Amino acid sequence: PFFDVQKRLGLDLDRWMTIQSAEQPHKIPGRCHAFEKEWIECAHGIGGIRAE
Amino acid sequence: NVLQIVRDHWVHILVPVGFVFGCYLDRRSDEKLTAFRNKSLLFKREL
Amino acid sequence: RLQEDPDPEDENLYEKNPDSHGYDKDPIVDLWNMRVVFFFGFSIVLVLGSTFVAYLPDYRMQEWARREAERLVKYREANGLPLMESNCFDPNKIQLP
Amino acid sequence: LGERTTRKLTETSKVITVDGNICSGKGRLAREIAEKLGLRHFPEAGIHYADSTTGDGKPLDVQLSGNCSLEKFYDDPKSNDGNSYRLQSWLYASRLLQYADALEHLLSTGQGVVLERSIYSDFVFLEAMYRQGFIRKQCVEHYNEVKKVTACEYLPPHVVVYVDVPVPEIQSRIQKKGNPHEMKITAAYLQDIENAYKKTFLPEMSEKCEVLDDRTFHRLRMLVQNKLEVLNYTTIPVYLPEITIGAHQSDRVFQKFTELPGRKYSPGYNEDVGDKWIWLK
Amino acid sequence: AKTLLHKYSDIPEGTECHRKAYASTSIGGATGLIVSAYSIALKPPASFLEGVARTGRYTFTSAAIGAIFGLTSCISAQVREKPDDPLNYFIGGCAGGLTLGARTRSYGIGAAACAYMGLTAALVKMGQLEGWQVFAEPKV
Amino acid sequence: MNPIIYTTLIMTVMSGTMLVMISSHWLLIWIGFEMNLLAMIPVLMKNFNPRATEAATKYFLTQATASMMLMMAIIINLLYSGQWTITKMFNPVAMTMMTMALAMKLGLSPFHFWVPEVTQGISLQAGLLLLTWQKLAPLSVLCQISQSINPNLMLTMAMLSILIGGWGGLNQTQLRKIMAYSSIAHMGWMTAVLPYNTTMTILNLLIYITMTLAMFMLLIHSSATTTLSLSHTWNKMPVITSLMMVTLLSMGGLPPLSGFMPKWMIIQEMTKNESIIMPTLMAMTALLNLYFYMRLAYSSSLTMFPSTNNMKMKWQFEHTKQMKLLPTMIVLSTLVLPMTPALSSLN
Amino acid sequence: MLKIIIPTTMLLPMTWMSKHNMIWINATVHSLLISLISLSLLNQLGENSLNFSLTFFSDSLSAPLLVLTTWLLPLMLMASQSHLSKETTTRKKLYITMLILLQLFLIMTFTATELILFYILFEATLVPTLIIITRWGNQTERLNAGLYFLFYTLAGSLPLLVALVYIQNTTGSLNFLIIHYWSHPLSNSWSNIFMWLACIMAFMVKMPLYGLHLWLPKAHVEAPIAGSMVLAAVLLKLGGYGMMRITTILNPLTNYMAYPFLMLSMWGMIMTSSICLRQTDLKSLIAYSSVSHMALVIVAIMIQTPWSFMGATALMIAHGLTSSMLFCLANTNYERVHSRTMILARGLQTLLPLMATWWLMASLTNLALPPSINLIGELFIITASFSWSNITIILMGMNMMITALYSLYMLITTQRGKYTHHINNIKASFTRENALMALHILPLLLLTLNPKMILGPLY
Amino acid sequence: PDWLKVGLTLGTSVFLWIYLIKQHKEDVLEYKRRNG
Amino acid sequence: ARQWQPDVEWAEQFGGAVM
Amino acid sequence: DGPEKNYEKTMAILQIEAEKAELRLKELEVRRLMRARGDGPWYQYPTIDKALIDHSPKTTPDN
Amino acid sequence: TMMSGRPGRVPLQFLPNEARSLPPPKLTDPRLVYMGFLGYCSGLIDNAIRRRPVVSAGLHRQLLYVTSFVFFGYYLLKRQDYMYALRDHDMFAYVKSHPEDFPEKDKKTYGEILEEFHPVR
Ligand SMILES: CCCCCCCCCCCCCCCCC[C@@H](O)O[C@H](CO[C@H](O)CCCCCCCCCCCCCCC)COP(=O)(O)OCC[N+](C)(C)C
Repeated sequence: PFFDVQKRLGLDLDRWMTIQSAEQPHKIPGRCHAFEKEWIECAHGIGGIRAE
Repeated sequence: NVLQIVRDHWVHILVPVGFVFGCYLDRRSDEKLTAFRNKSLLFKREL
Repeated sequence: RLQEDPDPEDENLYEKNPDSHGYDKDPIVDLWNMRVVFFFGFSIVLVLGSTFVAYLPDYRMQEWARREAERLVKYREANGLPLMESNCFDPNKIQLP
Repeated sequence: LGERTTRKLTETSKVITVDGNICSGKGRLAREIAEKLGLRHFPEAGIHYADSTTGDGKPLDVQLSGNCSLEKFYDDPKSNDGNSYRLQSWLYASRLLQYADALEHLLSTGQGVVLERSIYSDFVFLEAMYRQGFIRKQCVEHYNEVKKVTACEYLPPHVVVYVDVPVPEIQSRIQKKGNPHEMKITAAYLQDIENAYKKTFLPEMSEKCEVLDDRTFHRLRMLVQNKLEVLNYTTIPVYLPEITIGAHQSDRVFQKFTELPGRKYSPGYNEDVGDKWIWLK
Repeated sequence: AKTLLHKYSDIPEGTECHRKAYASTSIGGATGLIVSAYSIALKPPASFLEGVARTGRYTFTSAAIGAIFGLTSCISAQVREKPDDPLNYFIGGCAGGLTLGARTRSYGIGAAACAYMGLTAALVKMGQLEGWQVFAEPKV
Repeated sequence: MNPIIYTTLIMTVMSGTMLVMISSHWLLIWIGFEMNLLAMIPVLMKNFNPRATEAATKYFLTQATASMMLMMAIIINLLYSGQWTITKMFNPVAMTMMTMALAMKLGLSPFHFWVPEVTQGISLQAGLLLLTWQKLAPLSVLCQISQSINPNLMLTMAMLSILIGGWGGLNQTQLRKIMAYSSIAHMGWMTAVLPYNTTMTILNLLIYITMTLAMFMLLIHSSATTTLSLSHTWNKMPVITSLMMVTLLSMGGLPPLSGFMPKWMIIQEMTKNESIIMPTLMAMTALLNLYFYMRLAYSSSLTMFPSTNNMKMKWQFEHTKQMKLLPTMIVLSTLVLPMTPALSSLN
Repeated sequence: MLKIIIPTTMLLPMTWMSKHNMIWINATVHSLLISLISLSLLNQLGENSLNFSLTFFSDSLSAPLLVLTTWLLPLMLMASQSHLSKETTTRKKLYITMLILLQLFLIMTFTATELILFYILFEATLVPTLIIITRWGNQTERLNAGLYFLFYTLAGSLPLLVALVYIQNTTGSLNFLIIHYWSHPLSNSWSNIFMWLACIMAFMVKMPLYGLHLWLPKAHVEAPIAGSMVLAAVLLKLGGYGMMRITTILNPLTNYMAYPFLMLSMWGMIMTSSICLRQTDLKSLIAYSSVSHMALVIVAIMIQTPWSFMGATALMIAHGLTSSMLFCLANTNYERVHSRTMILARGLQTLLPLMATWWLMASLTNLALPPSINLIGELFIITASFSWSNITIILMGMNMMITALYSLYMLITTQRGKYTHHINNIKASFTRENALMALHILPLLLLTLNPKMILGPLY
Repeated sequence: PDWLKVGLTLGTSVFLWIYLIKQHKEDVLEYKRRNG
Repeated sequence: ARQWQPDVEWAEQFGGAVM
Repeated sequence: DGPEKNYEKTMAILQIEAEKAELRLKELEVRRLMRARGDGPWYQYPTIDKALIDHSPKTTPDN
Repeated sequence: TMMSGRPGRVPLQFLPNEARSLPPPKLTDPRLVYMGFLGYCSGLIDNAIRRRPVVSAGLHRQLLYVTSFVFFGYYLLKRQDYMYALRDHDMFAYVKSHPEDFPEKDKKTYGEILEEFHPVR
């Protein structure tokens, strides 16, 4: 049961640690930030299945 | 004194009420199905 | 295993009293029991129920079927053909490969 | 579980169970003990000792309350019916409950309280009955497994006085004593009692009494309440022929137990005995 | 591996009985090593030579069962030349139990093994004919 | 151990599972299990027995190695996709191990051997809690990784859990070990349908928890353990044995009863997928599961094993410390059958 | 109907709230009344199957059965209410609840309509009868018996269950009316064959088949009579009802799959009847007679000719009443002398007459002689069977031989002949006994006057 | 014992009623508005 | 016909650690 | 009563249950497709959103 | 998982404002009253387990139980109807979304079609 209370309450307490980009201290780039960024921008309403 | 004797026959009232409630429910579930009354066959114009 | 001796016997109701009509130990209730059991076991279901079922209206539609069958017998006989169709449906109403 | 609001009592005292070991002298021991202690004296807590606390507070028939009857022990010891044992163990369960009736009170009011004979003393009657052969050995094995399983968790003992009387002298008072059954009692048995009793009971228990944590006490206090728990292992299934009962007699007798005015229902609710109907609204 | 069953799967039909029988022998050997493996794992043989005796037992038995099953099946295919109906495996199925019956030296276990192993095999063939999914994909 | 600490442990277990049910990041899930463990062991050690100690040794040893394999498979997932979000896994060699680790965490066979033993080592309180609350978290993550599961691997453990959950159930006397094989058998039914449709899983989960709450509250109410010990209870407080009968039948899934609702939705779902054979074998074996519920019913309510005499005094003394939640746990776990459709509330 | 079904529920509160020594009268009287209300259902229609709610309907096939099922409760009460007496009030009051709860499941499971509802009730019946067999049966074996009664049902029923779900996925609704209309043939292959057995085996277990009947005698040996009357007179018959239901699908495959079961049945009838000719004890003798008649029903269903379904219906009901009658009529002896074994009863006729008369009537209709509905029920299915295969008569005839013999046998061995000397126990026939069996046998004889209301839908 | 808890829990029960009929009642109105 | 309720020899069979 | 009530009732029944039947079959179609493609609203699995991504210059000129 | 993860909507709220528009279940919906008796019987067993004089005693608490389960049963029914109405909606919208894959098949009559006949023998 993936309760997503952190989302409904907006706490974001976990979400930050996720993903290669997503704001990192002193804005240090990930080694593979770009392909990742493109690839995630590709990923939204398509959702999971068609996305693969 | 006699009221206790009425207590002896308290239960007997129960089931016929069940039959009443039964005819009632028949009439209601039947009521829900009045989808037609305009059948391809058995329907003369109402009077 | 210590245990109570044994059932003394089945106990005759008759042992208690002549006339008991089986049923309960209490002499008073038994008479009522056989009375209600008979009055309904026979005098309401085996008669009124039986007469009832005996006079049920023909929702079999049997008599109707007989009368109407006569109604077809007449036209089939007077017109003279052919009583019994060999076909339960019209040939021209159906396509065939 | 309410202890969180108070973190248990800091009070302490002691209950006293005199260990007078005789026939008529048993009574004598009780009299000295009752006068000796402020706490209510143990009344013996025999066959109807449970009935005393049950609710009616009153003894029932022997048939279901214990189904043992001591007089039927003395009149025919070594009865083919294992009454010679059936009494023993039944008394042990009752005396255990005795502990629970009073030790809890020790943990409550904190007052001292006077027991009459107590569980550690029940070792010996069986210790002799086995020697006179009144009971078969398996009866004993059952008795010491249930002993070990039940007694071990009760931890503190003692704060109690051992005593002695001569066997022959007790035989003398026994003669003086009115009850016929007591007079019949054999001597060699009683001598075997006193011999083993002094040989072991005091020999072990005094070592513990000579020494006479709060969180453990609270846990123990929980055990004192809800007495079936203290009784929980006393009905262990081992199926010795003398103790065990076939289903018919038990179903019947318990069918008879419900017949009593105060037993159909939990005590506060019962309508047969004049408990208030207002609660039933 | 699935590639091995895939190897056995390309029978074709029942042609070249040996080619098939070798594969069935292979499968029987595999299952024999697995059963031997858990058996050794859960029934500590004591004295390891006895353990290899055990595994030799099971391995050889299951390998034998697979061999005889395979070749009787294909032979029946190449003799009756029906050759596609499920009963074509069933004899081998019935045969297989007897093999198992031989090593156990018991008429009973051999008799039961004949019947049930036979029915199982028959269901297998029937399944190849009908595309029964056993582990169907989520699809839904 | 005083209640004020005991309650903090049990609450941090609740937290240690809630955390799994909340966090999306994997690391917080492995933290969820990890915190769950440390807080699970001590509660098994209350009262403390020479037996209980090695019970906890079993439990810890298996849970620790399970958590290890899990973290390894997470790290491998990250190596081949650089992610932490749950989602799909991207490397089958890793995925099968996450399935294994969780397979230990549920106690599914052939990883199952610890569960019947551990249950033996602890009191029915800690037992019940172990068989219900511990079954949440790993399922709580399996529902999230249902999307990519390798169904073959899942159905094989899902079946074998039912056979082993059967055959090992016919054999035992003392009830706790039997409750262990009951649960180890139901988990087969939960984890079976999981690849196909998670909502049926969660339904079955709710029924299972309600059921085992019914039983363990009853065993607590009678303090029975070994089967014979249960046998005496018919004379003292006849009702509760006369109620163990029913709850047992609801374990058995005789169709008017609630426990039939799981199986009969499951059979539906899998049947949409074709896969027609698997539920037939599964449903046939569930019978075998039923049979020892029945034999256990024979020891208890339907027939009266001989009473011991000493019982009589115990008749005077009413049971105490009533457990409020119980009656509802019986009733929901039985009568609720004409309320299946409400399952769609679970969407 | 939803009207008959409510009061049947309503007796339960009435039972529990009844005064402790009056309950039998309550349950008896109202069960009789509700029987009479059940009787009004019988009307049916000559064309369309009668309908009610969305969730019930009343085919002519169900109605006589429904009337019967409602009719049996008082009977079981009259039999039971002296068999038990020393039992505690709460326990007795608990006991009749099993019976009435049971018939409630029957009234529900006959009117159906969804075959999944019909199934879940079909299997729901299993519990109360289990409880009754196990707690109130005499002697030890009953425990074991419980199990045989149980798994043989489930092992049959469970695949049927999955099969049902399957169909409502491969087609639209599972409902009976539309599936009667939307029906389309399934044919050979291999998947379809397993579909066939999956949709037959449970029904062919619940009415015993010769290869599978083993649980049934061992149920009847054990169960207290109230369990016996239901377990014999009804549940078998309902398994038959369902199997007559599901045959709306299948075809043409039935033409190809009937044969093995027609062999187990055509041979099992003569066989079981033959075993029936040499029992040690009566209570079993009756049971095997029951299987020996059910085989006729099951071939009557499988040859699927309309005559065969007419005969199916008639024989189901007639055998119902006659079998229950023989059971109570045997329990009477078992109570009077506790012998169970038939040999000890000996010259029972000498010591009392009227029971001998009931033995006569009951056995007499067991062998089936004209114009008992039993007979006429049987002759049709012999007719259709004979149409199906001219040889088949040679089998049916042997049945009609042996069913004579053992039937008369149970009469002449436990009656005619010398009294045993020392058996003083017998005590001259209670009113309830005569009342009871008169209640079995009178309806059975009136019923012959008006078959046309019992022959069922294919009339 | 007339006692407090009785009227306590009873009062809570009546409260769950009146709240329920409340929210139902308004819910119907909102239904009429959003629909007809 | 006093019913039948299980005997000692009966109950003992369950009394082992494992049936 | 006359057959008429029976007849109308039977009519309405057959209509309703038929409608449910066809709807169930259609639903299975919709479901197989929707899971096959993900194009439908209600089988799509959660996937990462943009909102986490930042858009700022980063030490090294590139990325 | 279906339905879960559907675009729009928010996680933990028990019941969308998007509902509300659906009619509420009526007060005496039989399912609901069944929740009533469910609570009733639970309230009764509550007595029987704890000895008690069953039925007449604690009629108070018994009323508490029945009100409890009928109360929760209400909202649970609302979410029920909301959910089913929801899947029906999504289904129809999807069948408009892909008309091609849900063909409007032509309906030949029985006269138009041949079908094999199997005589009963
Ligand atoms: C110490 C003893 C051990 C105790 C262990 C037992 C603990 C039991 C816990 C059971 C969990 C139930 C969940 C209830 C939490 C309430 C939060 C609720 O609002 O969730 C919402 C969703 O609403 C819930 O679905 C409501 C569930 C209500 C529970 C009962 C539903 C109907 C029961 C069906 C069975 C029939 C019985 C009914 C009789 C009353 C939001 O979730 P959502 O973001 O949307 O989707 C999450 C993903 N899912 C669906 C896969 C889970």
